[PDB]
Amino acid sequence: KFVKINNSTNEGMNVKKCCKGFCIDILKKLSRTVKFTYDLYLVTNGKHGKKVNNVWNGMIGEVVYQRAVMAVGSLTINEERSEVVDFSVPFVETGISVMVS
Amino acid sequence: RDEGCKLVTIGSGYIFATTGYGIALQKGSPWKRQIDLALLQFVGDGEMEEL
Amino acid sequence: RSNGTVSPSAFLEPFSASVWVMMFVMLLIVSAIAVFVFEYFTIGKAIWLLWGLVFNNSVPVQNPKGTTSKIMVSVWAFFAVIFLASYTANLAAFMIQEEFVDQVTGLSDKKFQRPHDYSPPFRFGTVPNGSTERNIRNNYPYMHQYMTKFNQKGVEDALVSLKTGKLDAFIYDAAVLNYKAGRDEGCKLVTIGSGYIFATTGYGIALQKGSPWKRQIDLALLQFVGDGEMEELETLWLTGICHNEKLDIDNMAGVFYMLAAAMALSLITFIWEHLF
Amino acid sequence: FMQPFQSTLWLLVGLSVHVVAVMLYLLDRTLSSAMWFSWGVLLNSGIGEGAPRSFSARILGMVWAGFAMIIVASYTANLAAFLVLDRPEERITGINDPRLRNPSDKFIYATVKQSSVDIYFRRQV
Amino acid sequence: TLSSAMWFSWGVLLNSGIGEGAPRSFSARILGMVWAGFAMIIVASYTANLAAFLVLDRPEERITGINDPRLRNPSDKFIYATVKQSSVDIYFRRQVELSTMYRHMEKHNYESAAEAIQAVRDNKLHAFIWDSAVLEFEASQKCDLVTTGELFFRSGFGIGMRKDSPWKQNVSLSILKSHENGFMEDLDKTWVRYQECLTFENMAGVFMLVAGGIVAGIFLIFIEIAYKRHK
Amino acid sequence: LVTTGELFFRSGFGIGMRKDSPWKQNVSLSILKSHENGFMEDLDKTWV
Amino acid sequence: YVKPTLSDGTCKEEFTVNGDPVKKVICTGPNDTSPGSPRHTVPQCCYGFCIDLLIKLARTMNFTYEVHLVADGKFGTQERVNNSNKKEWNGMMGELLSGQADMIVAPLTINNERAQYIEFSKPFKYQGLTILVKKEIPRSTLDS
Repeated sequence: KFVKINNSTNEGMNVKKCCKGFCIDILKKLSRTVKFTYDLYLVTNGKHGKKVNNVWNGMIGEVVYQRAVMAVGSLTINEERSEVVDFSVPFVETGISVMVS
Repeated sequence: RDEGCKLVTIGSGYIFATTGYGIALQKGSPWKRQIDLALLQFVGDGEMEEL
Repeated sequence: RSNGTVSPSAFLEPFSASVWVMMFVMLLIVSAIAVFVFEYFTIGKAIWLLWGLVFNNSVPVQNPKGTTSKIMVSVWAFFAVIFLASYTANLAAFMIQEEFVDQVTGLSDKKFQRPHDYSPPFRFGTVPNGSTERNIRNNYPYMHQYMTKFNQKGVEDALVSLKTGKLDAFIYDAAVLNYKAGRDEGCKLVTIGSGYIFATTGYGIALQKGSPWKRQIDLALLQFVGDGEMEELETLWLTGICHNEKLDIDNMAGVFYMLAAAMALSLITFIWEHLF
Repeated sequence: FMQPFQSTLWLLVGLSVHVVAVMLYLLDRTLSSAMWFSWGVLLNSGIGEGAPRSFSARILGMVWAGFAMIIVASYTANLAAFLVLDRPEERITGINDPRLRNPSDKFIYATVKQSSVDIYFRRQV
Repeated sequence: TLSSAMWFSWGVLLNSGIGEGAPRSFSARILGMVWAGFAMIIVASYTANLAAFLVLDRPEERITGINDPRLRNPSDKFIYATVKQSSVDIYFRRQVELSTMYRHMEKHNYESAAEAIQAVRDNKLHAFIWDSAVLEFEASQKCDLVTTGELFFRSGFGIGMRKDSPWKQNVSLSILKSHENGFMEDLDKTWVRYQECLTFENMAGVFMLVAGGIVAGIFLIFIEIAYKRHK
Repeated sequence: LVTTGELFFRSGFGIGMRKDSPWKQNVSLSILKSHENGFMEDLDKTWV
Repeated sequence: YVKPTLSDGTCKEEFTVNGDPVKKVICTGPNDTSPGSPRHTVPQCCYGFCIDLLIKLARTMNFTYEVHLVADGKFGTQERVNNSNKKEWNGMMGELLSGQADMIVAPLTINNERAQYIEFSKPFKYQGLTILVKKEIPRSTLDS
């Protein structure tokens, strides 16, 4: 995960911190089954995605500007998102739910 | 896994828009079919429920 | 076990302790106070009505007549309702609790010591040409020399016949017996000792006499046990069917006997009083 | 009826109450009155004609009332226990449950011979 | 008949059988019958409530198993223990999922097998994992603390030796013979097999009111007598 | 009859064409937008 | 068991519940159980399961013993030596990996790292881990 401060000191470096979880396991299994190497790296420039000024703010932007090659994580399928970048078969059901104390 | 399950989501998960998550990709990437069938096999060959 | 195993708990009731005696003396003192207030023949009627309200209002009485007497009668009736509700709750709690019993509770016991002159002689299920037979023969011959009359063919025939009722109890390896008890249909079979062994020793992948494989195999197998594979594999391959899944006529014979004895004592006291 | 506990319990209880009433009347020496009083006490009916002769008979009646209350409590407890034993059947839930993971003689289950669940199945050895 | 009617109404619910209630109105009699039925329904409901409260007697939910969520995800409620970082911390370090939760317990480790067992009796820390035999004996003898769960990492004890020494085979053969002969069962019987190990509170925390009322009955009688005599 | 047990091996239904179809992307985006604007819920309430 | 010795030094006079004397030996365990003290060599008294098995073993083939309790008081694991970059075995196992050593006999479990350097024997017990927590106090006894 790239480490950057703020203001004139925002010029930081790329500290090494290693991650784990659910999507990491399926990514590892995919790499084992297809035999391709990778250099996973986080991003701190935005969020999952929000079309602002007809331009893309990271994540989907990183995929759509040929900087990256996949976006394994917690993306959600949508009409516009699938319109700008191709998708793969969904692997976990989800939607919108209500939860109040 | 809440703090002693004080609160529970209302309704029986009747999501108003069932879509599902997913791995994105480049436009016309060479890997698309390979990982698509790989994911289908993974779901079929009993690993997703284990995870 | 031949039939169902339940605990009548005739003597296991919360009675026969200090609480019951304390309640008895307390109610005696309460009755004495009530008699004193009433006086401020009737004593016997007061005792009779107190005993009745302890049991039930099915015994009418005209002994009390007053305001304070009526007040304490009402309070004591409320306590009677509380007591009967408590008895019902205790009996329900007993109903939701059940325990079973064993048969021998030990391998080197009296049952397998002299079957001839103790009840109909038992049947000792065992198979020849095995470890258990060798250990039994080397330990003590008497049980072995009696069990030599019943040496079943294999494993399936022995417990099939036992289920048919021909045999009495089986003596064999513990692991396979546990598996069979967990797997059999109906869960009508169980070990006499609940997880009780006598000569605990493990299995073993027997190598040759000094082959240069022992170190590597031993280290690898210890690593396997440490890494947790064995637990998951045992869950996958070795699990029982039920296993982990957890007013009769004679259920109150002791109460019957106690009531009969009390009635006999009352009759004897009545005879003595008539004589006296 | 009181089959969940025992019918023999019913017969034995009736024999016991009649025998106890008989001996209670014998020790006092109104036999019909004594029998009616004995039945009513064990029945809450309250005939109202009951009148003990000796204090020993009074203690016998008190002990009898206590025993009747105990019997009623035991019967009610057994009935409640049978009530809480509702739905003895257990649900065959999941593929990992032993009763389904271990088949039996009949267990008549099947599927469509030309389905897709067969494609899912045969791939799982 | 104000006293008689009041006693009648008060005692109908309790089956007191005062018999002092004979109101003139028949509608009052019908209402009284309905009210007696109502009161019996109330007492039946009270018995049902008591039975339900007795049935629900399982409020505590002490942790069980190895992978229970409160253990795989520790909280600030209580702390665990590892007993001096030996023969157990190795097992925790070898694994992965437990190693994730090992950081929390990586510093609260004790320094003995008795200070920790004292601290549990001191109610400063309530979680302990050790050899089965030691904990079982300490539960049996000290009938104050109870341990639960399912066994795991089933590895027995063993006499030690060094590298390559001329004793190993003979000692192993002798200990096996002692196992078979029945020595170990007899010794385990006489060393660690048995050490030490309508409620009374029902009429202990209730009958005090009845006793107090009985004692005050003389005072109430005197008060009634004084009320009658004064006017 | 009853639906005891809990589901396993979850997967979806759908619409299938051949590899060479002039509608696959269009039909997929159309079904997705219809769903999301909320078309399915009406039909599930009406029919199943 | 570790108990203080008597004035004469000969710990004795203990008969079992079955009418038999419990065997006892003499250990040279550290005096000061607390750390940071003038540690010495108390002649304490030891007896129990392990000592009984040891007496049986000693009578069995042939030898004599000088049982002495450990120094640190810890079972034994691996830890890199401070102010260096090497590793050595601490606690009890370190004693076995040195001159004193001989035939360590105590409730010592079986593992892999331990089995790598030294050889074991066949087990004489079987145990799990059995999470322990304080027993709850039941407050519902129809008191209220």
